[PDB]
Amino acid sequence: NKFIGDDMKMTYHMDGCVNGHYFTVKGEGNGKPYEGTQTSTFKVTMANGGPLAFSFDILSTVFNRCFTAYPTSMPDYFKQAFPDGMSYERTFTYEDGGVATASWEISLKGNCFEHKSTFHGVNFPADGPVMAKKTTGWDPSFEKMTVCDGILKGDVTAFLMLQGGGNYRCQFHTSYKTKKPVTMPPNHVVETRIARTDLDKGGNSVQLTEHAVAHIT
Amino acid sequence: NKFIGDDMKMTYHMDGCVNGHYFTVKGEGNGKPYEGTQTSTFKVTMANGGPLAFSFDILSTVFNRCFTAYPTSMPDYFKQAFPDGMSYERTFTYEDGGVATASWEISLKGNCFEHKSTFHGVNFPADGPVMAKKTTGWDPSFEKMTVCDGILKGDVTAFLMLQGGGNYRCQFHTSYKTKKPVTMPPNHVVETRIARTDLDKGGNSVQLTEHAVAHIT
Amino acid sequence: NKFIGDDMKMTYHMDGCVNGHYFTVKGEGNGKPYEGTQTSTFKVTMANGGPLAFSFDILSTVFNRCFTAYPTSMPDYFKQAFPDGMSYERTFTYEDGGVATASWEISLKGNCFEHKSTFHGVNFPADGPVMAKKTTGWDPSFEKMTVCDGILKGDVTAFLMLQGGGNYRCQFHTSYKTKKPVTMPPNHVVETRIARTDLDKGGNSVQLTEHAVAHIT
Amino acid sequence: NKFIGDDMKMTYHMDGCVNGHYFTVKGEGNGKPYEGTQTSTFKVTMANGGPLAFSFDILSTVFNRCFTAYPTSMPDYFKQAFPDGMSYERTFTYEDGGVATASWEISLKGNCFEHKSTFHGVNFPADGPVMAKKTTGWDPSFEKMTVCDGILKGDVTAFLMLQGGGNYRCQFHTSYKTKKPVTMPPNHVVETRIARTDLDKGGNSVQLTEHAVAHIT
Repeated sequence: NKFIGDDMKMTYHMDGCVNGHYFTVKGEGNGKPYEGTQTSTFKVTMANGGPLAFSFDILSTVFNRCFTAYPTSMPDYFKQAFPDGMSYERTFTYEDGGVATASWEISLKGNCFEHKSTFHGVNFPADGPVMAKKTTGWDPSFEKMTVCDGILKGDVTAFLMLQGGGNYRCQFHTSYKTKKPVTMPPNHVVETRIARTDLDKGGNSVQLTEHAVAHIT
Repeated sequence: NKFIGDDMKMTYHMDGCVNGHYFTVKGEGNGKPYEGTQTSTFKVTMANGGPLAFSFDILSTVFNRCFTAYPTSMPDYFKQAFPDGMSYERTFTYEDGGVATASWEISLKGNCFEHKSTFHGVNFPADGPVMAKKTTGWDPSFEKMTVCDGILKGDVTAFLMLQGGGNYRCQFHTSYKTKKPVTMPPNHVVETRIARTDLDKGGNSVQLTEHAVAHIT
Repeated sequence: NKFIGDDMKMTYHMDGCVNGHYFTVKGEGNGKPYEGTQTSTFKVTMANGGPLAFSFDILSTVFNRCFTAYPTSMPDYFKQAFPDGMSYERTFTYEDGGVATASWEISLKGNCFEHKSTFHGVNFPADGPVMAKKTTGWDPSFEKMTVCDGILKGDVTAFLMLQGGGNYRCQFHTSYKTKKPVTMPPNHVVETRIARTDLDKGGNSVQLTEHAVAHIT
Repeated sequence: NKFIGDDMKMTYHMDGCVNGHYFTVKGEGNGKPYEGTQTSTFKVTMANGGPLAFSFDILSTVFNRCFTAYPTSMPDYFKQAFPDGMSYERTFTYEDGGVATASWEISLKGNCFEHKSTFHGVNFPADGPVMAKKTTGWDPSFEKMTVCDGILKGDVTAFLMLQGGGNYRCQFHTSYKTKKPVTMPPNHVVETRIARTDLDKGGNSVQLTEHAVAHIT
């Protein structure tokens, strides 16, 4: 794909609502698609000003499978989708009743990926790890990719690590849709490592770094 | 509650997204809070114009427990919440993988209830009853109300009736929050009947009528 | 149904396993099918002797919809099933990860119903309400009955009440199968009240009383 | 662990019930614990004689993490558990409503592992892949192992491959308990490949081969 180069730029815009708290997020990043790495800086603006009202980790994974190292042989569903574009839909089912739904569109112009998302979370316990910001980040995960009904699906039981050392379970279910038909890959897995680094006390300013590599199973 | 009268008016505004389709909804209605009845007319405007892209039944229940006939003895959690106001958070877990999250705020001025909501649905099968608009409406349901952690929770396994006669299961989980502390009711059930009537072919123009009555259990 | 009389007797046998603890249960009861009431006494024998290792409430609902007051007009799926017999399959999905599956067969000879069941529970938290026997009984519930694929299904979000006053959620999903085809009823609800009374300290000896009435919806 | 040798033998006994169909299973196998491999032959005897009434794949994973290649550095929760023994509890939540619960105990005498299990499945659609025996086997999976409340938990979204090429989703949740306290490992993943080979037309006679390797994450 002559459209996806070795070095890419990214820009993000998110409109969201968690437990009634409205917010918007802006971000900018840089990435190496073939190497499976990317880093970005985000700014969360709560509708009512003030610090981030919940754990940024519920948003991190929403902020691009094109940033995955795929073996040169295997069909790269994500890379093939450009320049037409892709849409993503993800369900997050947390173990304590909290549920978040997120949907986003990724477009590309030149070396720049524009990511526009909508995020909505409800029913998180007022004192749980999400609302109390007790999480540290996602443990490495192996997302199972399967082809289902012409599109690629991703399923994985992920874990958000907690301050004291515990873990908080989240089931992820995602639909990866392409604007145009692409050559489908075989069922596989994507190993991902995502690290979050708060830049300010409130957590409104934050950095994310991710490394992802696909494995033939 | 001298604040809630025998005849009330309602106005609605919804911002939503289902399977990537953005839309907004406006509505107006009239209701009898003590009698447990209400009727309203809505107008859906898809971001990209055109007919309603999915079943309006996924939105109907989002569009006010104040419209419930409660025995005069029993604490009315909803009526007591005004004029301060209330917030609602509902998770809809559909049997075929579709998930919708919705959150809304209800305020009151004089005899008018203003309802502002956000709705987000993802992962609905492209050919399921929701996206193909194959539903007719919700069967009558008995929502179980329980008090949990200072707020009222609602849980119920509901069924969306289908054109050919079948049914499509949906698990509802809702948090009913009041702006100010109110006298809590005992665990109870709310029997509800909601009827949808399309006013136009596309379904963008639609009427809803609902009857709800609380029962001591 | 000349086969189901006004006064019936019941006998029960259950083989079960909960969290690795094997046990058997024997019971005997009396009931009034048309009145929707029944009472029975059970004896639990843990494989390793000793007191009941978990809350009997997880078993109570396993121990006969024939004991439901149905309007004379409405098809009685359960009563019509005899004398041929019926089989039941129920999934119990508890809110804290515990899951129980149960299957049973009911046969009839004269005025006596023989109930043979198998119960299996796993993953209950070692310190949860089930293993610590912190429950008091089920709150009244409204089981939604729907016809699906030639058989009757029952769905309901039930609540087990806890000693201190709290509640523990359980989603029930049941398949009610008849040995022979019967006239199907319309979707309806069954209101049930079940009361448990421990006869001994260990809870191995226990009494159950239930009242159920069907309602056209 | 001088107790677990390079070559081990295995014997199995299972008592089960799926959709009302009672059965028992006997088996014998050989394995290489340090190499992470094992092979066994099983014989299913349906209570009512006749061919296997459902897909053997729902049972395969029930039939020993000791057969996993663990890096010599990392604590091997399973190997350390012997000779005292271990107990397992697994919940299988299938995508089409079928649910199976299974619990088993593994003991060791000399070079022989004795595996005694109980399996119970209910609510599988009469025409689904399980009851119609339309599955071919499990796709390779990465089970996430986490330490929770003194015991090891396993969570994974697995997929049963279907005859025509499709896949059928199953969420697995397992508790791995040891008779005696052992040194806990860090959160990790176990990559497993299990292959089923029917030895007879009915599928009552079947062979299983599995390869598992643990990975530090």
